[PDB]
Amino acid sequence: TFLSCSQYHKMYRTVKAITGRQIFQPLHALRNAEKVLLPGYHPFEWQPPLKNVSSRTDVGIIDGLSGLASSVDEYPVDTIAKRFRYDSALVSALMDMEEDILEGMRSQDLDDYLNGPFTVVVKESCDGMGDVSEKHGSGPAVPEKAVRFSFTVMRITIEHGSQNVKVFEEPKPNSELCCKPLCLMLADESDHETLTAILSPLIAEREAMKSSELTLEMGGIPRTFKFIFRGTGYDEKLVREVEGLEASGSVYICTLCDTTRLEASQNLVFHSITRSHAENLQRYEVWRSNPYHESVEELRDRVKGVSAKPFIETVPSIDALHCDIGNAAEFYKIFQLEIGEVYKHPNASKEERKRWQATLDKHLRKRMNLKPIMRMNGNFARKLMTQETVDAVCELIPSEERHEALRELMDLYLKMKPVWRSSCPAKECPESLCQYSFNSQRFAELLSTKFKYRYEGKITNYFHKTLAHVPEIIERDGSIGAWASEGNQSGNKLFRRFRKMNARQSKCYEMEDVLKHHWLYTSKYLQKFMNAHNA
Amino acid sequence: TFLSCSQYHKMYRTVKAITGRQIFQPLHALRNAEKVLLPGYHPFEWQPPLKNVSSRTDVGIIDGLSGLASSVDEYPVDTIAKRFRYDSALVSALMDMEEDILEGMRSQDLDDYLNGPFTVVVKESCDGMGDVSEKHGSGPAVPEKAVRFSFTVMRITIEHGSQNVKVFEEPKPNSELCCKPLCLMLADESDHETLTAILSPLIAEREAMKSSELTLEMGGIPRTFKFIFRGTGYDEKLVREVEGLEASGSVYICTLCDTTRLEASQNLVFHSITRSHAENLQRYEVWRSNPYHESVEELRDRVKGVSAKPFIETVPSIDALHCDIGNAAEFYKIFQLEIGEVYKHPNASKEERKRWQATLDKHLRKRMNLKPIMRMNGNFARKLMTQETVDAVCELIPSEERHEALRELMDLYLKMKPVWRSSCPAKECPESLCQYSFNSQRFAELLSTKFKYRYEGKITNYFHKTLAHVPEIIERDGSIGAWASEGNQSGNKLFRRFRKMNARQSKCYEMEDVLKHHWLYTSKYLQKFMNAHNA
DNA sequence: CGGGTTTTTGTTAAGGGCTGTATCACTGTGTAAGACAGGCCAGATC
DNA sequence: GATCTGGCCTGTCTTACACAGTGATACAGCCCTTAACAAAAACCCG
DNA sequence: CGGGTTTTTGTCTGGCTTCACACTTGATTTGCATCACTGTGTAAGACAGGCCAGATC
DNA sequence: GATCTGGCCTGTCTTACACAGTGATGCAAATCAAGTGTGAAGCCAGACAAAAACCCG
Ligand SMILES: [Ca+2]
Ligand SMILES: [Ca+2]
Ligand SMILES: [Ca+2]
Ligand SMILES: [Ca+2]
Ligand SMILES: [Zn+2]
Ligand SMILES: [Zn+2]
Repeated sequence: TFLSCSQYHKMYRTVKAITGRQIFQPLHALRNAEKVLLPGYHPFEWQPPLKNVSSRTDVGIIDGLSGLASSVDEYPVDTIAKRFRYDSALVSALMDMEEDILEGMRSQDLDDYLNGPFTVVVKESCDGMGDVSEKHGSGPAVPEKAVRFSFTVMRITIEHGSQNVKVFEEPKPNSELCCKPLCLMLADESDHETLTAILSPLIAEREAMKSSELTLEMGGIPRTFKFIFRGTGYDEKLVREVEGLEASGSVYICTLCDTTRLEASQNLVFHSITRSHAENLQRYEVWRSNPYHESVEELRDRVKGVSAKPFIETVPSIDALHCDIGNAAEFYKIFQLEIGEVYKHPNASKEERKRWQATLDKHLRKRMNLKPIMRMNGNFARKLMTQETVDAVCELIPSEERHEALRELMDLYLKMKPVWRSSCPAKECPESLCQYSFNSQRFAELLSTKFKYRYEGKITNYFHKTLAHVPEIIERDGSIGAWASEGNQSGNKLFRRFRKMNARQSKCYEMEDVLKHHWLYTSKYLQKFMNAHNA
Repeated sequence: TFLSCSQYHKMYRTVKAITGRQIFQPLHALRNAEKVLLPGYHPFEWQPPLKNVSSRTDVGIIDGLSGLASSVDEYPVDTIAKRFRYDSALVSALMDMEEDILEGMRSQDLDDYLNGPFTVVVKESCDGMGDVSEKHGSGPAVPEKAVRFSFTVMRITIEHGSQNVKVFEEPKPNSELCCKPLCLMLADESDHETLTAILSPLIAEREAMKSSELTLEMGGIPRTFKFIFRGTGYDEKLVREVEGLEASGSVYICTLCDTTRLEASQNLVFHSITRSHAENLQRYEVWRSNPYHESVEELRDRVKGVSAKPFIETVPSIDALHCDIGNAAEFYKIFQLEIGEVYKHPNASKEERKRWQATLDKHLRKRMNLKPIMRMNGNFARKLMTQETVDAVCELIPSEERHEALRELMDLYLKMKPVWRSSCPAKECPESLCQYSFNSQRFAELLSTKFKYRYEGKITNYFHKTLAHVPEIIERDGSIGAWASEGNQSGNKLFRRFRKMNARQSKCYEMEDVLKHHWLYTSKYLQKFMNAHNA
């Protein structure tokens, strides 16, 4: 309930004074009871020991700069960052769901006196949250950004007998309160130097603890764990910045295959995900050495766009949220243009377009109760992509050809959305799952012909993604929308709320408190209570 | 505790689910007990019936605009305003403190079943609190102001037998929890037209209920109330504007007497109070009519600087908060002046001055660690009026005579301050009061002799108020601290809080809700619970 | 009113774990009108 | 054209406009053992 | 391993309490669901035409 | 002088960067208002007699 400290004291003391009894507990008896949910309280043993990692088990908050020498003689740094160690945070994530994993193995008809080598499957995400300042006193504010690195326990399993049996899955994967924060900093997502400085220790630990066994007593017997990390919450901009690729508006578009933007337009859907991470490392090495002595052009053509040392590891996937939003904006543009009726007469001035936009806005508002926006909301997208909107727009297009065109377009888009939309299309919507190939293919066919006036050259990349990489990702990784960033993006409001109402205003502790509160919020043994009214 | 209407529901359902038996009441049963405290719930009748005031007893939150016709053909008015009536607010303010007045009646050895002609003393106040907006869209350069008109009950007195008795007195008058709001609006405090248009009905009701009696049952049997209204919580700018004088830069300074600065600076302290409200009004009349057929330059002098129609009967008296802050900044500037020792070499330019300021601020931050601030706050003002800091600056400054000429002046100021800083100095410091004559005339003589290089012409206003009036205003009214605006001012913060934790986002309920919550907060039948742990 | 019951009352003392307020370090900014006073001056008038 | 101004331009000086709220830390009471000596309003038959 | 020796059991009839279980039909609290409303144009970066200033022939 | 070209300059298009939370109204479903006559249950009153952890063998 985002209460402060003094407020809680007021409520407690007055309840006690009135009703005689003592329902709520005092403060010190609350600190001494939260010290059991932050990291670095439990005992744990790595084996074999972790290279380059300390062995102590008393590591709570630690400084994000990781001991970066900051004097007037070196590269100036002026950021703030706080973080948990990876291993301690991970063991706390485990000891905050001991009860759930026990209930799981019980329901699955197993023995609780079992300490088989469970395998965890984690999801990692990192999205900037710029413009989180506010005016202090009475005046303006300064545009300072921020970045938060966080993960999510997603699927715990165990190989009993001969096959693996699933013991725990997340109910709502990309929810607002099951992405647990791990590090946060007041930096920018493009200040590559500072970003790498802060995220180098975390990636070092994440690589180190990938060939070991963690041991800790899990309610009685001691139990062992392996790990499998799958970084997916990265949006297109990040995944295109860190992993090594060039900027966003390149000629090489898809971060999974390697085809020129033009070449995507000729052949739409027959490609194959062909971009690992070690491949990016060796390609950057080729770019650096240049063993064949080619000019910059032929070189960049050979290495397929990569021109920087891949700094992090990231699996190739589709950020469902931004993908849907981009498709929606794409359809908005095609509606504007179709009001333009430019397929007959092209290349108008940059006033007819403004007129088309304004009349489209007024019309759709007065017919569907939709106020005009530019920064498109996901809600705005869901409200726009409705067959009713197509029917309301079709009056402003003269001919039946455009009628049937827009009709078929929206119909196929809504027959393809559920596949990459649901959280497990393997069972929840298998019909579109088995139709998706033919569906997307005919969609592409009528997109090339009926609209060649627009998609004859440049085709925006998200279309290529939605068209030629969704079936393979499905077959590879089960769900799609499960591994999305929306599980994190919603945390921005929590960040701002905490920073406003729970902090100490020192720019140094001022992140310890925010991170601690976020961790506490996102626990599970602490929500099993707030969900009590479900008897 | 500034909870919401849904967070409270969270707390309620979780407590009820955990401990079985409910400990917090539901929401509907909270609102049904909310109604019994908002104004407009009880019967009450006037004797004689108030002319121009309705007779109903079920008026809640009335639109402040007072049915102001706002059609494009008329004056464009766009502010928002909400209010109570005045009687329906006084009634509730009395009937919540029913128990606290009956207890006083008991303690003062009086037959409980008494229904004498009670008399209430009500202090009225008003002060603009601009810069309330927020750049929710992250776009700066958009200000907005607000105004709150509020009152306070301060003494309830009955005339038993031969004399009167203090059935009730206020513990801490100028605090933020015993000043009740009455109306509020979104308009610049100097937008004279809108201000009058909104505040006229209140003065109508106030002048109506000044020659009547309110009959109302008070704990069983009925009792009769009559009122007295003293308007005192007005800063300098308001009392200068609404009472109809020339602005603060005038040659005429004192809102209580009629003397020009170039005359009070010579006749130091022998004045009185001779500027009432009816005198002010008839003087505006003789201005407007101009019966003597005399030019403007001497007419202005004849009417002692009145040039507008005053529309609020307000009693004149020195404020406390702003007076102390003014004196503080005043002798801070005299410190900065004494750095340059300009008495020896005069007429320096405006760069030596900035250097003097920088030196003073740095020396003070090194010695007494007084932070640097542009807009002085009462905390700073108290921090700077110390013998320690004047001794530090005295050790910075070169010469010696300045040591006497500043330290003795400062200790005179400190010997003077409490008789007005206090809250009931009629008996708390009944010695400094009787010495105030000497204690102030010595200040006067020394400012006239060892500092006449500044105070030969222009003397600031507050240094005239403190000098000439307070030893008479004490005998006139009583306290000088209790009749101050510290209370309402402190309330300002609360506004913003409620505004973005309790509001329905309609710009027409965003003031209903704020007013209602502020009312509930500032009750007394509620704080009687939050003070349980004490008793 | 009172000596001795009638059921109690400090109290005051030797040290120790639990509670409940009082601090502690630490941050938010240079304005916006209005009145009066000289100084400069650029056309007014003899 | 000299000598005047009132018109304008600066050019200061006055009053307003935020420091109170956050988590952590630090002390002061405040119950807990016996224990005896004194102390104590309340009241009966004296 | 065992018999006999403890902390603690099955039931003996019976007399004095609380508690519920019915079925009675409306007068109420309590729990969710829903309602109207209220935030602004990018900001870096890749690529392509087209002038045109200035090199060449 | 004629002609190609590299550099500058716009101009276009790609990914990005904020809307859930506020009080209130309104149905809809459990809950109680006093009703009464019966279980029915329990409290065990020491006593008499057997069930499972422990000294003497
Ligand atoms: Ca992003
Ligand atoms: Ca984002
Ligand atoms: Ca003011
Ligand atoms: Ca104020
Ligand atoms: Zn691709
Ligand atoms: Zn005066």
